[PDB]
Amino acid sequence: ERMTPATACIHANPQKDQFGAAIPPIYQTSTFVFDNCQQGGNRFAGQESGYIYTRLGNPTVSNLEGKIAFLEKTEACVATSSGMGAIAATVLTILKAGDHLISDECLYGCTHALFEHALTKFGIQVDFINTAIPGEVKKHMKPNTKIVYFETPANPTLKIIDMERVCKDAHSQEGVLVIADNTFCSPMITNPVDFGVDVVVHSATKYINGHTDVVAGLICGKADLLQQIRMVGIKDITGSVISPHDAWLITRGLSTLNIRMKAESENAMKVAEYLKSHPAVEKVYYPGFEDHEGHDIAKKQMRMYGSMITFILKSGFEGAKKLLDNLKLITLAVSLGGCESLIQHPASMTHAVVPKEEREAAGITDGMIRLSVGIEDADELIADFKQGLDALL
Amino acid sequence: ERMTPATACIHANPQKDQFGAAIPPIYQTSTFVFDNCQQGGNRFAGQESGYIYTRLGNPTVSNLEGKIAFLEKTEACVATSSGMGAIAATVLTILKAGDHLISDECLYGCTHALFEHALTKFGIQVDFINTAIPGEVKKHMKPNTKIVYFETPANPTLKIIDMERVCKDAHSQEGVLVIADNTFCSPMITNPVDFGVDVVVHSATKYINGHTDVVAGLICGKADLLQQIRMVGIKDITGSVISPHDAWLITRGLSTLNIRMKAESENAMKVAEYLKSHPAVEKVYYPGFEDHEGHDIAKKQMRMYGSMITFILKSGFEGAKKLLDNLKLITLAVSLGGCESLIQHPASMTHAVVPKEEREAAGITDGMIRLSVGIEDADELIADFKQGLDALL
Amino acid sequence: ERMTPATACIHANPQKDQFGAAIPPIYQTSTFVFDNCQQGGNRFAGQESGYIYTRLGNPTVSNLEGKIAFLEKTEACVATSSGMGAIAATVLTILKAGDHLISDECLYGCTHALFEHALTKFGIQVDFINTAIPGEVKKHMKPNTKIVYFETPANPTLKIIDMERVCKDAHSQEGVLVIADNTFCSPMITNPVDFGVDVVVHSATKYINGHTDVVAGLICGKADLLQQIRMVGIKDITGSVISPHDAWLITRGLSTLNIRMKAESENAMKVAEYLKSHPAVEKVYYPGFEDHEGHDIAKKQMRMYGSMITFILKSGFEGAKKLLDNLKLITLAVSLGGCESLIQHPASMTHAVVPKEEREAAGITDGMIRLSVGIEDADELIADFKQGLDALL
Amino acid sequence: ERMTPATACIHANPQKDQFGAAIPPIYQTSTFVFDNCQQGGNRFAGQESGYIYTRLGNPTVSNLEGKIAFLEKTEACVATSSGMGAIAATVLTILKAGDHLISDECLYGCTHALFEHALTKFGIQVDFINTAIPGEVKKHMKPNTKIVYFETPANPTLKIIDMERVCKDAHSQEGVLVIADNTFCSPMITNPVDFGVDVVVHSATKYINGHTDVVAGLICGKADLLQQIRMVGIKDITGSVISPHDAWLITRGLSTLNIRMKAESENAMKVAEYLKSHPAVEKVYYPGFEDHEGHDIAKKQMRMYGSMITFILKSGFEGAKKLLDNLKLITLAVSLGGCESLIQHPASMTHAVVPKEEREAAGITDGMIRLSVGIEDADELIADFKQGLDALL
Repeated sequence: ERMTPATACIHANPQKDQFGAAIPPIYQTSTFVFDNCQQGGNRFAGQESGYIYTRLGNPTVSNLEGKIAFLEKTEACVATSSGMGAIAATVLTILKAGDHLISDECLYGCTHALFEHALTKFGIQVDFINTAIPGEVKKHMKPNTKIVYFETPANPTLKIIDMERVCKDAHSQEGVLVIADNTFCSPMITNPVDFGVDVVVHSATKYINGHTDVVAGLICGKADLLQQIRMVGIKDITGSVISPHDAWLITRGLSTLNIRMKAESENAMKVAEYLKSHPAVEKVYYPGFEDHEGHDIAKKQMRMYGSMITFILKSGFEGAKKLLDNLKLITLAVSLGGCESLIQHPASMTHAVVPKEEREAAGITDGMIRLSVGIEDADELIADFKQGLDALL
Repeated sequence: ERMTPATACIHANPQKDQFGAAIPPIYQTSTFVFDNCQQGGNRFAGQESGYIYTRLGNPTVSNLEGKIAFLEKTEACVATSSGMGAIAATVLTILKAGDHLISDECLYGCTHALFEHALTKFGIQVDFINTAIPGEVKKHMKPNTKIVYFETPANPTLKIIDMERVCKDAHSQEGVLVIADNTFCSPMITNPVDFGVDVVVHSATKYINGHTDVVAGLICGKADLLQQIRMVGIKDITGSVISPHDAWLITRGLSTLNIRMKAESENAMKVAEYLKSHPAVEKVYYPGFEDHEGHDIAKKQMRMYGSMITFILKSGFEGAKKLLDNLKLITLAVSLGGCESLIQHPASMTHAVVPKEEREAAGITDGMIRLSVGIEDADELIADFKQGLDALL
Repeated sequence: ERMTPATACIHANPQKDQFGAAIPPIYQTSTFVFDNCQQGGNRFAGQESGYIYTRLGNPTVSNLEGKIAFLEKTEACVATSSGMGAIAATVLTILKAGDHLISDECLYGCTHALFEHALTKFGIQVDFINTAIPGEVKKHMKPNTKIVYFETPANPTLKIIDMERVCKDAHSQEGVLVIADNTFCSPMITNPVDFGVDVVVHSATKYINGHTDVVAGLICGKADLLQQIRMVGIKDITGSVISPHDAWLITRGLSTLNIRMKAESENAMKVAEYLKSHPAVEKVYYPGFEDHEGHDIAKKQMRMYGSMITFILKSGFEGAKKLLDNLKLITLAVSLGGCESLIQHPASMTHAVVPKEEREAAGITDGMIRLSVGIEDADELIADFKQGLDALL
Repeated sequence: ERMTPATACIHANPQKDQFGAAIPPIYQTSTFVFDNCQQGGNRFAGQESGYIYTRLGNPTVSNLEGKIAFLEKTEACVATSSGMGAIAATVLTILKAGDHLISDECLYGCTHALFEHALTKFGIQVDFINTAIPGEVKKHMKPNTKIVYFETPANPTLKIIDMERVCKDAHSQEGVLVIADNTFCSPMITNPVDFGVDVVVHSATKYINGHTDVVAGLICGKADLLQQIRMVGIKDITGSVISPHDAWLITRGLSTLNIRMKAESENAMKVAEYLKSHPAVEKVYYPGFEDHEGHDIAKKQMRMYGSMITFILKSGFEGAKKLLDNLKLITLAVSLGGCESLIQHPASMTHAVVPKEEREAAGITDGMIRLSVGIEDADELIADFKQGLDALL
């Protein structure tokens, strides 16, 4: 049997340091010395291994990358200095003016604007559609279609998308790449390549680093395509070069990934169920609910049902502000996936950049509240919510 | 009188830390806690100051930014996670399919690829010209021209370009931006806005950090434009987000920037003079030489002549490899601007990515060597060249 | 009710950062600016709060300190740059030539040397006894006795020591301090002040940081005593000043301390049971065994039974080397308490500094192996032991 | 010729990393993996090279150490987590109850209390005398004398001590070790072993790191004595283990040591001379003054006259507070040796811990002001002083 995920977030891609450091050292160096001119020109030509310069590759960054590639069961991984840089380095390597991209319409807010406003201006065409309806991706393909893109569960309604059926329709013509943002599951919950996906991206900012102190992105997929994302999309187009220091912080955060993912998913099931029972609460979205739309597809794709919860209060937006301003243990902030529980209001904060219409066409409402459950004691978490929620009743 | 450069690289844009920390702390945090929901919505809407999320701004990175904006005399500065990222976020926010771009043909290798290959698949038109020749700029101006771009001295030949002349030609038409990559000078030798330039970019991986351990970029210019570059170039298109830990290190490196540039320049003039006298060397390009073409222009534009030297051996390619393989003190690696002296072979190494005819048209021959002098003892530096060179003869 | 341990390792001693940073910043500053001379003189005289100089206190190190003091229920905590430094600063502030010290003979190797060799050249008297035997403490008490010291479970045999009994004997005379090294439990399994202990020390290089990349110590106890240890032990005698960067990393590591200790313990009980059943093993010392001597005491004193296991092979010294040289998943190195499982041979490695008769009197034989279980998959851990062990037979 | 100091703060003790990192990586690891049991027991026995555990030694820390050892022309160097830890690890390895220590009476304030109050309590005898008078060390020796200790120039009056004459008297009986704290000169200004000293210590906090963000100490001297300071004074007594991260910050700061020392010494000569001419100023102490006491000995021992200045205003202590509170570029804080200029009042701040009598017996007055000149533009520095000083007249 393959190393388990639990063992592998600590031991996959073992490094060999010359002094036998238990924890591989930090390669904070912009540049690497050649033994001679012929070796440097050989590396430059892609004909000899070894390092050259940190925008092109770095040993600490490669350690993280081979550990992520193993956990995602992909041939290679390229690390970048933010989830947006991973998204952008991948699609601006693959696309040129005249190509076509299809995307799910419920996306993180900044992915939506990269697709809607920048790819648009570089002559690329995009469709935003609900990729969860059976058949919509095939109805929107054209000869020139190159990428189909989605996030599941989606940020932030937690909509579920049947990846395998999206793939089957996208690969029904040649030359189409399916890209899935797996930030909200992490590689402990889902491996998108299992279902036909070609490329898997992450905001490592969230669960993978898990400690709210690093911004970073990851690209996982085949070696030859990622070699072109490295030499074109990283080298030249985005310049999104992860600091070797932050890469070594994310390997450190990775090694408790499996224990954090289980504990956050167990705490989140308790909290979502508590919330769903409270009288001030109207509606709770959580992929583990049997009444969730796409539950059954979520169960086939997800090993655990995650730590994201989204819910709506019967007091709407003003109720939301009150709950939120009065919480004491839960933290008001954007981002998600850390050890501590965070909460925010997506229409005034993360999805504010997307025009209301476009929000609501996707299902983003003005009363939604988005919660990312940490590893605090579940009863204290429920109790912070009880006190905030009782105050609205 | 303005705070001098030598004081300002330590004291411009002073911080106010609540504990009075002498060295402002490292914000190695991905996100920021709102006091209440309103403040959150306000910050997102640009109505209230404060921090939100490290892809969008962070106090350690603002400190470095305001210190560089002061030193380049610009209203603002945006820091990035590589010099390519500063260039790309800059030109990808400005241009859109259909615009036109004029650049100096002699550029860093990687920028030339971005501009020849990337830009052009995005529907941008590009021409590479000699902006150092009177009239070439105005003759290539087109109605859709948006950027005129160049480096002086140029990488790797050290060509001098008359900034003031290029700017008056580019700005003879409305709506053009002149962008100068000021890496090789640093804000201590040149402030390109003094000459009419509108946007100044840097690879802060070179002299500004000065310690060869950080890869980062900087963008300097008007608040208006740089707010657009921060919300579009950085936030969505490149995702080139600097690590706060690396920003702090650059800030640190920045504080010796004045004494390192003077000491590097002093050393360089001695080493350049020594190379010039040596019978194995055909040519030495240095901006301080009296005969260096554009020496009066170099003199009006540079407070110091820099630590870059480029030279060509009479034995060409095979003599350059021999000399670079027997150097014992000067270090063989790409990059430049560190405390230690570095050297490389442009044609096979930093510019091997440029089709040979383009290198040749810009004067990059295969007998050419590029040297960045650091702060070792100038007599030990000359002695390394003496033994290596005498072994050639 | 008190904030639970599981919440408090993330939220006790909350910080107030001026920008609302989610993760309080790294004060990597040696010194602090006074607003005026008076405030400077006031701070130095203890009349005004604030910071002066990182040998004397730093906000990142106070944050870690107050979080540990909360978790051990002590009024204060002083962090140091190694577990030895916490022990030394502690006992060197208390004692003076002429005092007497009583310690458990089974100690970490290095503490035993400090106490047998260092203390005694300084004119301190020391006796090493079995504090686990009823009456030994009171029988060695002397009028000049100042400290009674011990570790439970002990390093490396896992002897349990009845804290409550040792404290009532030591405190039957006035003026004695009981000091417990709580490293092997961590504040999540045991709070030794609950039992009458007066001073709790840790090697935070072990479970509290939990990631094997930091060497640091902690001292926990009354404000009075620890103010003396900070101004004398730390400031003048040891100079064991923690790096703010390493403090911040420990804080970071601390936030998973609860889920790592539970997961380590769960794993350990399975691995200990497996070793116990194996025909090549003569004996397994684990605190959770029903037959483990002092299992009722271990049970009153520990919330979990820990991840330390010590075992003796029926083949002695030569069988221990063979097994430790063919282990593929468990890592051979000294130290313990990390996410990865570590193992070593006490007699030739952590305790080889102890004259052999003293090791032997404390039960350290040469067939003994010490194991610290981490958070890998328990079935892969047992399978490594199975192949290594079966190769012995 | 030996590598010059200028070249050697960058290139002495060159490291060989397996990937040819231009800047050796950071070994942030508590622990090192053995290839087998026999290798670990061999290292533990001092019979085989390689690493074991970071309290005992670490490759990044060793890089700094060999670079300091080369610049101080000593066989070895041991790095510690504060200057006090270096002082204390050296003298608590060498001394035992019954020994005798002679020290100069003008010392940093915390060295004075370690000698006066802690060594005293561990049965060691100490004499505080003025070691600058010809003959005083010999008059105070006894059979049991083991160490003679001093700082020159002294902190903070800048008193000069003729090291060679102190050595000649201390080595006039066998078994005596001369220890000189060379913090205020740095190895660019003085090598104390030139004059007969056996052991040289530093607060690396000051000039050597040079960037006010690291607390650390260094011990330089023979290999066999430093091997005992490592295995006893570091391992066991002080536990003063430098973080490998801060050691790599101090190597980074080291590489501009020679350019910073020259620039701070040139700026300090200008500033001291300016101060000496101002009408509100009464007395200025600067080793470069020809009327300094011990000038001629300072000239033989010091290559440059340093950046420390101490001066007294005719308005005494209240004048001091006013000047200081009104300075704008100079920073009010303790510590010294950074890139930025710092200033403080030694009797209410650094030497307040020493009883007035003892201060003044040494020459510390209540009007002294102690300044450590950075690398700002000298005219702006003089101008900040002019504006503060004119306000007193």
